[PDB]
Amino acid sequence: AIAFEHVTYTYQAGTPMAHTALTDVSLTVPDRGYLAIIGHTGSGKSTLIQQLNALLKPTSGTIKIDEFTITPETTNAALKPLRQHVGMVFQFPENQLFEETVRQDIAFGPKNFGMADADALALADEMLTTVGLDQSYAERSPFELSGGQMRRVAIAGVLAMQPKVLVLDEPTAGLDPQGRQEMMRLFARLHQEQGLTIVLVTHQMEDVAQYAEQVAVMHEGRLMKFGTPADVFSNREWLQDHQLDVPQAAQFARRLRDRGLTFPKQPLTADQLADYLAQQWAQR
Amino acid sequence: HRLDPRAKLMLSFCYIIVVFLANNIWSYAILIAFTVGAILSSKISLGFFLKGIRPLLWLIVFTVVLQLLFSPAGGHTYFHWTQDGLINAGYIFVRFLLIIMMSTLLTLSTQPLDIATGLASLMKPLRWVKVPVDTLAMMLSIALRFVPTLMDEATKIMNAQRARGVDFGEGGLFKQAKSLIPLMVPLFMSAFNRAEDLSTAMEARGYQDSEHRSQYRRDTVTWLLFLLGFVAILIF
Amino acid sequence: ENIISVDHLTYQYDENQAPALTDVSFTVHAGEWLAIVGHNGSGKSTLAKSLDGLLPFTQGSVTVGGITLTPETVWQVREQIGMIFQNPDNQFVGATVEDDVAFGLENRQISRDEMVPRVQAALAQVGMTSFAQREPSSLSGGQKQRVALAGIVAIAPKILILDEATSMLDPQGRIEMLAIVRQLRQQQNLTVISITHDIDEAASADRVLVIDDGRLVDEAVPSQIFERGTQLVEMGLDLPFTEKLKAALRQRGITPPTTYQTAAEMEEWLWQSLS
Amino acid sequence: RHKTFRLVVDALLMAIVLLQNLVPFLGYIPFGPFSMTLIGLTVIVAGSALGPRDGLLIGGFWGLITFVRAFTWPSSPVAPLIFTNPLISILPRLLMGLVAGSLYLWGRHRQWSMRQAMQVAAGCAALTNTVLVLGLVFLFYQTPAVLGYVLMISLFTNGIPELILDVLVAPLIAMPLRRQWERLKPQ
Repeated sequence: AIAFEHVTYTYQAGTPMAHTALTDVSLTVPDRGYLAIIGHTGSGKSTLIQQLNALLKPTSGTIKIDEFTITPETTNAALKPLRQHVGMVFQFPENQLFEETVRQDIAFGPKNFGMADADALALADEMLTTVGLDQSYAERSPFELSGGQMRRVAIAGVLAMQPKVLVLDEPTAGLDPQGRQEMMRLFARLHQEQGLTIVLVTHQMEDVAQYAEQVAVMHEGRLMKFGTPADVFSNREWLQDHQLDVPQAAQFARRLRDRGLTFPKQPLTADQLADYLAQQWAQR
Repeated sequence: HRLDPRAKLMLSFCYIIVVFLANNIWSYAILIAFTVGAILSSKISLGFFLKGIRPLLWLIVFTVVLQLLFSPAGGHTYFHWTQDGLINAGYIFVRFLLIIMMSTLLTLSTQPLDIATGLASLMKPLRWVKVPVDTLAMMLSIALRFVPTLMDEATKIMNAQRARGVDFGEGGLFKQAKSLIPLMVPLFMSAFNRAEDLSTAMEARGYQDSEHRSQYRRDTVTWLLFLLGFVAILIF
Repeated sequence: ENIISVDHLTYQYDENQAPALTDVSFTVHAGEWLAIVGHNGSGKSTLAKSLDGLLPFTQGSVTVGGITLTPETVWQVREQIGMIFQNPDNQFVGATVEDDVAFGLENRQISRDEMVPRVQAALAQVGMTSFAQREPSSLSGGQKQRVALAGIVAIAPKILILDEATSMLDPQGRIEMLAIVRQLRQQQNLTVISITHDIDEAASADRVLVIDDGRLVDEAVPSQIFERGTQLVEMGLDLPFTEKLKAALRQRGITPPTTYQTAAEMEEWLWQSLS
Repeated sequence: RHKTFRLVVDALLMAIVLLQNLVPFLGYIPFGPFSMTLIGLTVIVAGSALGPRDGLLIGGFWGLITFVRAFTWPSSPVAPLIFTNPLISILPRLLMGLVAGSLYLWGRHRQWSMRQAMQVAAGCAALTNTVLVLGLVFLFYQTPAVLGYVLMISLFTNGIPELILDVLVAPLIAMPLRRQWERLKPQ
């Protein structure tokens, strides 16, 4: 589990310029969780994503992640084993490849935390499948590759560190509709099977309403709402005010509410809607 | 009044070649007058400039000690006979201070692309010698705009690298350089791939040759003040 | 109006790598909005590249509004073609918005007297006039693209090619760029060609061209493509919501209309169906 | 087309260098009185990824910066003594992007591998950079025309920061370049 307890972070703290990107953030995520963090750009949803990895320590408040606890006085040297427990996929992760073969780049994660090359390349072998690719790719150069498959290798190299929490800033950005899809499912499958905590920063409400069990609405550095997607999406004006919106299943749901149909919950995805219309259809 | 275009460079080019000449004291009393005379107009705070100068003086001293230290020591444990260091170190420190002041006065009253278009128009001559000065202007104008973009993308690669498990700064000198590959390789490749995507874009735009540049692109009285105060100085 | 006939571009070997193209032919009318969807490695990438001088094909010929693309007829085809690329930086020249918008002209021999007011005009056409004094870094992907467009409006051509110009853009940012092309289309009768995986961009087109493994493989009005249902994602386009809904209904026993419905049409159908 | 592409790549290696100056973490890596640069290993690249034409340009762009740096914003404290005469600062940078370029061309013509040529052309361009500074320092040690012990001291504190820079580029320098000319070669 992840727990923020009054976490606030100010850049250049103790300085006149100082900027407070993240203020008074308390949130809990259970084990096997799926948090989506949404909100306007530069509302500190990413200042807050870097907290988890331990790329920034809180300025005040505490964070607890399983065995781990980060406080402002935590020294970054007793935090190194957190960089593997929490695996962080950065946006456009393709610009992080650098090794000669793609197998050495994947195995690169693991080795940095101890693994001898023998079993790290062995791990790198098995990691390639997981992500999508064929064994041919193992020996190839990272740059021989397609933009889309460079990202698979990027991602897979992170999965190789065997993390218990998986943080992706923008997994599907700049990808074709199918690519976006192979991957959203890859991630759901890992969470669904093999039990993993996903943290997802998106601007795509559909991914959220369809995959998340927990949403955080970040606005201007504060935690405006937190709770289930049902909670968070059920009021729309409020969302607009924080420059967001409900997903499309819900707007269309309104159209049908406008026409005299009543739903027992506000439908957030097409499946859940179709689930209502079906039962209603039987009643017809 | 930083609203001075080009000359400001040629100024500080020429302000530099003045500081060495000044051997007298009745002479370069004239210097501080126009030196602080320049600073006073730009701002009255007088604090940031001194503060924003401190980091550098640790260096200038670090040098000036070397000048003085060697002569007395003689690289021989000769102690302090060090007169030359006292006058020669003193001159250095004095010199490499009036410059910094005025170069720092320049950088604080001049947006960096205003220099680049200045620098690359103080070579508005410089053609008629086979130098494609205008093309170099281009690559300069470009180099400039990518400096922030490359800097973002650099820390971005770095943090991403850290997540993987790379220790930047830790150790030395080998383990410290060895950690620089996983940032260097991508930084360059991104810049290569960056420039391939960029050149292509330029071709789509109607540019095929550097030779035709258009668009973009009071001051004398300062040079009057740097003439009726300069030539009126190498007297002493 | 422009004409592609019997076009082929391989790397000279096989079908893979930079997406091949084999025997591609179509023509655009004037003031049409043609969208070109396709998966990956359908040459839809390189097909964009090819309608400008930037791709050296061996077989086939391109002709744009009269002139046909040849090494010494390139600059006279490019003149009437405004292209906007996938990445918002990397097509940004100069530190400042207004130097970029001008870059089109300044290195096309126009004089600062005619150039100054055509640029403030161009910038204002895309609603970007306040950002004139700005570094590209301080701009979002959204904006950086709007000034790329201001760059093409400043030179004002007849063809606007949008090579997945919304690909890397936030949805709010993407929505603006699209609306200011629609906004553009109404005035000046601009001709738009779009390569995208975006349903919204593809639905705003008059006619859609589907590429599959390097070969032009279908062509229709957008309502016809969308009846591909879930096969759309695989095809190279996301799903219109109504097709999401129809899919999720088949899964739950309900057989809906085949022809593509709109929200308005589908909402109405459900009410009529559900008494 | 190719020429235009080259114009931009230079301009971007030109930005990487501005970037290494602006950000000290990238420019160098302390010793601690001394410090080995990394701005060196970027020109070894520009020389042997594009050719000597660019190794000239990027190597010149450097030596020109360490020039204005020496006055306005010193690099080292040992910079206001040496790199204030633009022969001594400029010449090594300019002429080591040259050895960089050709010694890859030359050694490829000798039918070496792309690895072996890179390595060689780096440990050389380092050398044929450090030597010039010792060269040009030894020269201006002994004449005025406008401190021999001081000059000797200056010479001493180059025969070390650069001695590492030589072991730097030969392994490390090669890796961020073999990939590079590879992409360039296909184009």
